[PDB]
Amino acid sequence: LELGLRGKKALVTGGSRGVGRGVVLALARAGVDVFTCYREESDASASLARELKQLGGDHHALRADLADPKQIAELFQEVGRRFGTLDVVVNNAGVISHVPYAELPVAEWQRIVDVNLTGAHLVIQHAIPLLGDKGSVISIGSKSSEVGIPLRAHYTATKHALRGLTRSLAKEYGRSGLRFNVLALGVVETEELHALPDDERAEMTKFYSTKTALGRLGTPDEVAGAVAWLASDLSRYVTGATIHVDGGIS
Amino acid sequence: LELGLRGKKALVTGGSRGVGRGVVLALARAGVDVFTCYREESDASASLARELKQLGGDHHALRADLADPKQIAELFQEVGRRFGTLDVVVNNAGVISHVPYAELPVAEWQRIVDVNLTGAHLVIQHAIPLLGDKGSVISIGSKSSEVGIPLRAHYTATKHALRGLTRSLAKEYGRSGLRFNVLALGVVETEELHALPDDERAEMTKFYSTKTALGRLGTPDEVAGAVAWLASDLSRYVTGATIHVDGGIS
Amino acid sequence: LELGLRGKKALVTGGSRGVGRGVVLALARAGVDVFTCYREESDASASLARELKQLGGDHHALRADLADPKQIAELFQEVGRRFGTLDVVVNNAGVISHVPYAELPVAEWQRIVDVNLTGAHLVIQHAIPLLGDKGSVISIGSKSSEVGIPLRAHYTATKHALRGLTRSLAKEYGRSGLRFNVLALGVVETEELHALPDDERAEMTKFYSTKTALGRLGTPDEVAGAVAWLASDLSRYVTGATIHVDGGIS
Amino acid sequence: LGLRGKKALVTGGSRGVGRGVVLALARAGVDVFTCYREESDASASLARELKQLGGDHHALRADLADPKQIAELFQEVGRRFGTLDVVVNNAGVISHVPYAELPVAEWQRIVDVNLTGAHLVIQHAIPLLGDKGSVISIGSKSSEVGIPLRAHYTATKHALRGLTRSLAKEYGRSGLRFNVLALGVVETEELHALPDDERAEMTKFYSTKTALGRLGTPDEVAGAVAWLASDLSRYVTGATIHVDGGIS
Ligand SMILES: NC(=O)C1=CN([C@@H]2O[C@H](COP(=O)(O)OP(=O)(O)OC[C@H]3O[C@@H](n4cnc5c(N)ncnc54)[C@H](OP(=O)(O)O)[C@@H]3O)[C@@H](O)[C@H]2O)C=CC1
Ligand SMILES: NC(=O)C1=CN([C@@H]2O[C@H](COP(=O)(O)OP(=O)(O)OC[C@H]3O[C@@H](n4cnc5c(N)ncnc54)[C@H](OP(=O)(O)O)[C@@H]3O)[C@@H](O)[C@H]2O)C=CC1
Ligand SMILES: NC(=O)C1=CN([C@@H]2O[C@H](COP(=O)(O)OP(=O)(O)OC[C@H]3O[C@@H](n4cnc5c(N)ncnc54)[C@H](OP(=O)(O)O)[C@@H]3O)[C@@H](O)[C@H]2O)C=CC1
Ligand SMILES: NC(=O)C1=CN([C@@H]2O[C@H](COP(=O)(O)OP(=O)(O)OC[C@H]3O[C@@H](n4cnc5c(N)ncnc54)[C@H](OP(=O)(O)O)[C@@H]3O)[C@@H](O)[C@H]2O)C=CC1
Repeated sequence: LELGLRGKKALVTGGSRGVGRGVVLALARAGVDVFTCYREESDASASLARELKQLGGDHHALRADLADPKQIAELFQEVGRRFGTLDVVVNNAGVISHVPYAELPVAEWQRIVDVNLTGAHLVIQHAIPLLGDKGSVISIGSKSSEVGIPLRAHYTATKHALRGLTRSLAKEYGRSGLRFNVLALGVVETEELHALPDDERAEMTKFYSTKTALGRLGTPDEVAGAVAWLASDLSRYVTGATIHVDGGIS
Repeated sequence: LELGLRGKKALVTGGSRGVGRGVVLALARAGVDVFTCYREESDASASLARELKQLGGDHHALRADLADPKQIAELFQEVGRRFGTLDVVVNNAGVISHVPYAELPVAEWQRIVDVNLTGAHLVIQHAIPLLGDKGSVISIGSKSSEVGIPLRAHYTATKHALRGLTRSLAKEYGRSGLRFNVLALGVVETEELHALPDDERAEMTKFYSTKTALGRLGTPDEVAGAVAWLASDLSRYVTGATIHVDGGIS
Repeated sequence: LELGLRGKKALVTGGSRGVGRGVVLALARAGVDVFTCYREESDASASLARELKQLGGDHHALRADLADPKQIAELFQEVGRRFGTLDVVVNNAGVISHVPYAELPVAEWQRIVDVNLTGAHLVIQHAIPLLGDKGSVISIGSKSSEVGIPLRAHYTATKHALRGLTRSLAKEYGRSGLRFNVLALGVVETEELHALPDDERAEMTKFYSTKTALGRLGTPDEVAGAVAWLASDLSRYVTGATIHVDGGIS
Repeated sequence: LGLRGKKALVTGGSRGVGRGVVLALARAGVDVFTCYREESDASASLARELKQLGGDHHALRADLADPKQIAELFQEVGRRFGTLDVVVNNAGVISHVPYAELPVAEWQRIVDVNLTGAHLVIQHAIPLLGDKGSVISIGSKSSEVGIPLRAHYTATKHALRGLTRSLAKEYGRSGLRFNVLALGVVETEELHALPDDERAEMTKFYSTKTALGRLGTPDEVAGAVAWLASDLSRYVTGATIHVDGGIS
């Protein structure tokens, strides 16, 4: 009963902020070699590279717009050279916006589809040759895609699509040693929430807290505990599953 | 009471063959004015066109590739012209292919997403103004997106995305009197199966029958029974739901 | 096309109040012969009886405590003697209470299990011979058994148990012509909602109304629209399903 | 994972899934209390490996169909452990009976053990879990699928999810988490005691339905129990975790 992660190689999309950042740092502290990407150079990406260097291990953070297939194929050329193999993939990169559905432009629909759904598919497709004969693929889904949220049907559409992708991939590749699962998250504190001043903050927090069974929002490190279990052989009979990490929300 | 469908106006995408043909014809015979579409001109679209005008009522069948956003806008100006209003929309048009996932070309991924997911989204977005203050939107999903099927991860991804779209649209427009639901179909005999030689047809017929509770495959008219119910005021408190019409299949 | 319920024979448990009363009256006014039961005589049982005898058809309302298996057997001696056959069964009788779980007496747990689960099972088992070779069994479930409600875990346990019973019965009897489904209800207006002082008619109606997509509570007649569909041949390919009639709640 | 030193109760630990979970938790340094219905080779040999491992483990008889014996079981758990960190509702029974021929007493036995027994175990365990604790009930993927001749079994296994969801809502702010592990098909002694012929056929039959091409083992179940027992899952409650090899 040991996670046994030290020495594994992971790819985590969207590691500069939020959930992806916490997963990257927690996997790295546990001795996983982490490859991550981000869309745009920023102080968050720069501080990310700084912590990865501060820690021991063979970590890499490259810019790659998942809306762009050329940049995804380039990311994986770098992954194939620096790592050569993979044990874990975490599809975490995603975008959201609130547009009244009737006003949602076709281009904003297309962007959210390109990043959240087509981006995840291309990442997985490029990762399959690197995963070899054994590997664990983890996609970050959303509890909200079962509940429904006004002004985000495009987001809930893409997040729910990940579950159907995952279920079929679990069937197609299970006998080859690849496992595919979804983590359905509740509401997780991120820097964008702590960048809000107290009023439009301690009002979101209690609005969502009452919705939960635990009475609090999640953190990126709690998500990482579940990623760690799915990365490990303690979950070797788990595939095609949607694991809720949501505090029992609604 | 009664279905009370007579005189309503419905739009059914992909009405020339298979499930959609069954739904169009059954709704027409019940006195619903049906507007349908199809991708290319064919013997099926021609024969469908003849049958609808020989039936009573004001029906229309137009060519429109849902992979093309401009043809959807065109289709809907023709709908707003000829009908002026809608009571029912049925997103039935869909495509499928069986490709090893590692070999799935990006353009084919994009084709199945363009038709099954983005096309459905554009049809609903264009329909909302025409549905007004009461309306019923029905999207055709699939039991298989919960089960997983090898070589169709792109198909089960798009079909599962329809449920996530539907749930949020139901929350968003529910107080406007608009309802959104998904019909998750099992296996339905279509022309494409009675056109295979005797028993590769009977072999898959038995293969799929053994998985059902009922011991048989579904028919397009059985789907029509569920569309009829969702179009009707007998389902006026039903929204955001996935209704299985699948014979109890696994 | 049409529902075709005229002439069918139905059994509806718990028909004197609320959802059950609404289903009994709607089926009776549709020309179905309705046999119903209730636990004690009240203003409600008497008005139901009077209200039935004023409608065409052969209807019966008898008392039977579903917690007592001997009274269930007795009930079905009466159904066999007055009806001889059944086309439709609706397991609607159910009880609920709000008790802190640590304080829940063993006997109160036993009560709601005996009525909501063991009672429904015995009703179905007695009904199977009377349903013959064609028949539709409909059990009343609850959306809340997916959500969770404090002080009602015994209730949600039994309501969720009905889905598991139904799924297996659909597999076991589908090839014999019997269909089994659950209707999962949201919050429905009943007499018990109308008997509170407006001290909470309503805070409660706003509290539950805001959780729905439609912005209102359900009514018993809206439930009857779904019962009507499931009793009908329009749903002949629907079995083993959980049908949500909940206004898109949570 | 940080499991060493915790105290756990696992019902039905003498055979099958429960035995694997008991032994795996014990070998991780968890003090394990378990129970079983009949004294047998399995319970005696179980007691011999638990004393060979060291640690403070206990195996008592308690028929979970009898509320009195559940009370007595929790008297002894309260006295030897004083508190609990983990509860695993694992004890369960099944039978394959044509539904029309199912005797009321057999319906009642399946309900008493699989649903009411689990409820009583949880209700008695809540005082002992105190301010922090993790409750895990063993459910079944088959209760979503439906299986002929066992509707009574799938009824009770599905009931556990409705119970769990409400208990998670009720007790989450008190520090208690409630989750369900829905199992697929798991290899037990029960299957390896069948002749090569019928066993080979059953193995192929269920394997074809899984994504992984094999049946599960009790140790694979224990890996999920271990995660739900640990603070790595401290934001997981009210969830149904499938440990089923992707079975249909
Ligand atoms: N409560 C929550 O936060 C919930 C989150 N989720 C999901 O978790 C995941 C991460 O959530 P969260 O941390 O809150 O999101 P954030 O907005 O905080 O960060 C998202 C990360 O994804 C990267 N990203 C966005 N677009 C791209 C792109 N085209 N290419 C490469 N990287 C990109 C970002 O990089 P960059 O800095 O360059 O912009 C960023 O690092 C998402 O998939 C989300 O849907 C699920 C339900 C609830
Ligand atoms: N067993 C089954 O039948 C299953 C079906 N479904 C779903 O049912 C729906 C219809 O299924 P089915 O009848 O089997 O499919 P069919 O192959 O029989 O074709 C259905 C219709 O969709 C039209 N279509 C395809 N692409 C387009 C497009 N770009 N624009 C407009 N119309 C298009 C087709 O037009 P054209 O004739 O011009 O090619 C045709 O009229 C699909 O959405 C499917 O996912 C769900 C589960 C199982
Ligand atoms: N209304 C809602 O918001 C919800 C409804 N449901 C379910 O719908 C069904 C309808 O319940 P509802 O109308 O709301 O509640 P009510 O209390 O208003 O009516 C319940 C009926 O059950 C009758 N009955 C017959 N035998 C028994 C027996 N042994 N024990 C108890 N009742 C018996 C009762 O008769 P008597 O008059 O003698 O008491 C009564 O008529 C229930 O099963 C409920 O769980 C599910 C979720 C939400
Ligand atoms: N493929 C599988 O094995 C699956 C198993 N499950 C669930 O896993 C759990 C155990 O399954 P499995 O290992 O296969 O079954 P087993 O028969 O192998 O073991 C059952 C264990 O529970 C004990 N037990 C049964 N009834 C009682 C009772 N009244 N009181 C105390 N102990 C009792 C038994 O004790 P005793 O030795 O005295 O009989 C035994 O130790 C069950 O909950 C089952 O529903 C779920 C899905 C699939």
